[PDB]
Amino acid sequence: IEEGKLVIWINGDKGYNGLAEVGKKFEKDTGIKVTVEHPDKLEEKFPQVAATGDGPDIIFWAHDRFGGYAQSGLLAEITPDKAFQDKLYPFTWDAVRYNGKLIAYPIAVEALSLIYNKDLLPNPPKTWEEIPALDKELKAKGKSALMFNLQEPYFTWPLIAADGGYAFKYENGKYDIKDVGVDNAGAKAGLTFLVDLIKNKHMNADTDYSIAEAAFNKGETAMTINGPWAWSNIDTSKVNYGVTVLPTFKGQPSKPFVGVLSAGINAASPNKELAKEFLENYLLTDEGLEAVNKDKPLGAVALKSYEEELAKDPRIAATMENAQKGEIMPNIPQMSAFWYAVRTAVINAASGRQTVDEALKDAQTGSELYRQSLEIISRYLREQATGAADGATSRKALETLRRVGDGVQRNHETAFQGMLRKLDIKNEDDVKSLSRVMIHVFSDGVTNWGRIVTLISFGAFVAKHLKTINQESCIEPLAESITDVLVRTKRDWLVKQRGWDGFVEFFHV
Amino acid sequence: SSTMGQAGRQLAIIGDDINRRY
Ligand SMILES: OC[C@H]1O[C@H](O[C@H]2[C@H](O)[C@@H](O)[C@@H](O)O[C@@H]2CO)[C@H](O)[C@@H](O)[C@@H]1O
Repeated sequence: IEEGKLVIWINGDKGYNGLAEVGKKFEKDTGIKVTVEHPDKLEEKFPQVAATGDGPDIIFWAHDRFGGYAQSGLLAEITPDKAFQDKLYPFTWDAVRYNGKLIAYPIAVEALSLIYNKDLLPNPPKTWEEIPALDKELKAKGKSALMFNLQEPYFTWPLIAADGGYAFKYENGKYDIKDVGVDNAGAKAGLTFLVDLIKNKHMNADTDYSIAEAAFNKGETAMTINGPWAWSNIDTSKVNYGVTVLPTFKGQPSKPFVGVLSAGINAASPNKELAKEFLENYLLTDEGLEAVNKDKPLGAVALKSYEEELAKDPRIAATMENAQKGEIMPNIPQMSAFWYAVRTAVINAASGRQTVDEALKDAQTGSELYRQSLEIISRYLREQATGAADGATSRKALETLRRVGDGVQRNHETAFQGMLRKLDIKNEDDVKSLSRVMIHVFSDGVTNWGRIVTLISFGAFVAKHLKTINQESCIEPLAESITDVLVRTKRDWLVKQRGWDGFVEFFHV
Repeated sequence: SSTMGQAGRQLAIIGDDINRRY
């Protein structure tokens, strides 16, 4: 990380051009250049690169991912003084506290709303249950009722939570990580309603963020579900739109998760004082937030003075009405594996690969298996690649891999060499495409520990090669891709065989 | 593509060799 400049990461749906303008005023006053980037999957890239001491000086994401970053030592503790803290709403500071310390600056409070086309639908439905009949009527007109992103569980969560779904249960001042709430009748009733919309062709299982946005902004669908960042593109489209309360389900409000967009400082940054100056005295001002909000609306900002200025906006009032019906996301380190598992479940149910009951029933053990597997496989691949070593079951599993997995690479080196060579892994897309090789390992229908350890061993073999060709940052996404194949498609087998304890036992001697 | 399938099937064959060993 280069001293004397700031590199900032923020998601590509936010006002990153507005943020760069704030950076240009910082540069004017200080001479320090501010580079704003919006990499793909930044919420996964950050912990990967920051763990090796690289990455941006400042990272923007909703607060839910920041507890895991903090737990892994990737965030600097921030040091705003009491007078600065008093300028932002207390509940926003609460979202960025982890183990008693403030680990990010809160920026703005986000929640999804119902966005509707007033020309197609001046009187939008109050209930989810009305949407099938409405869609049938609109189809007879060449339109559709509703399109929204079905690929990210954030957007279906309001419906899943409406009748009883929850992430982790909060009691006695803390979340019980052993009590996930998607395997219950309310969560299942909500996901069933969604899958039934798909089955009855009122929605398409493939609809993603870009497709839904294009449909609404071209006037083809009467409704979408999105957050404040989307309003700018709808402004550009000239669609006559309103922002309102989400439909009810079984008479109960939809419960969107509330996210606090937050900015953390990389623990490895040599620029922490510059980062603090930028965030406290340039971004978190009326003029700073205005520049970002003018690019893509932020929602209800954390800064009291500017929140009061904007609060008259009916779209923001609707955002906060939806937010009051939902819950603040947890920020515990399990959230990343939780989202992994719920994303798989919704996509499997929506596509019919699983029933709704099976999909949600799998989620809790899927998240635990993913978190544990990801840690083991990523540690092994990275230590193999670097030559240096950097919880009992995971320790024994890594000791097993150092013997058995190194052993596979010894005994089968000639095949492994010509395997990775014919594949000709030159860039980041080539590495992503290795997930197809991984699926082929199991394509004949057979699963066993030899195949599983061999795939991991080949992953380590490839990871060593990646470092030699200056693609060392691709090791963690390789590890994640192996983990995904195993957990997404072999969960049942891993459970039957007692997971990583069974792995250690199988390869003992 | 054919190459990725051939590589995946070779890993499976090696994996069965390893499975038999242990
Ligand atoms: O879908 C799971 C996803 O949900 C949230 O991400 C939101 C984000 O908070 C919003 O600011 C906006 O960017 O859309 C995202 C959904 O695509 C969680 O914050 C994130 O951790 C989680 O993976």
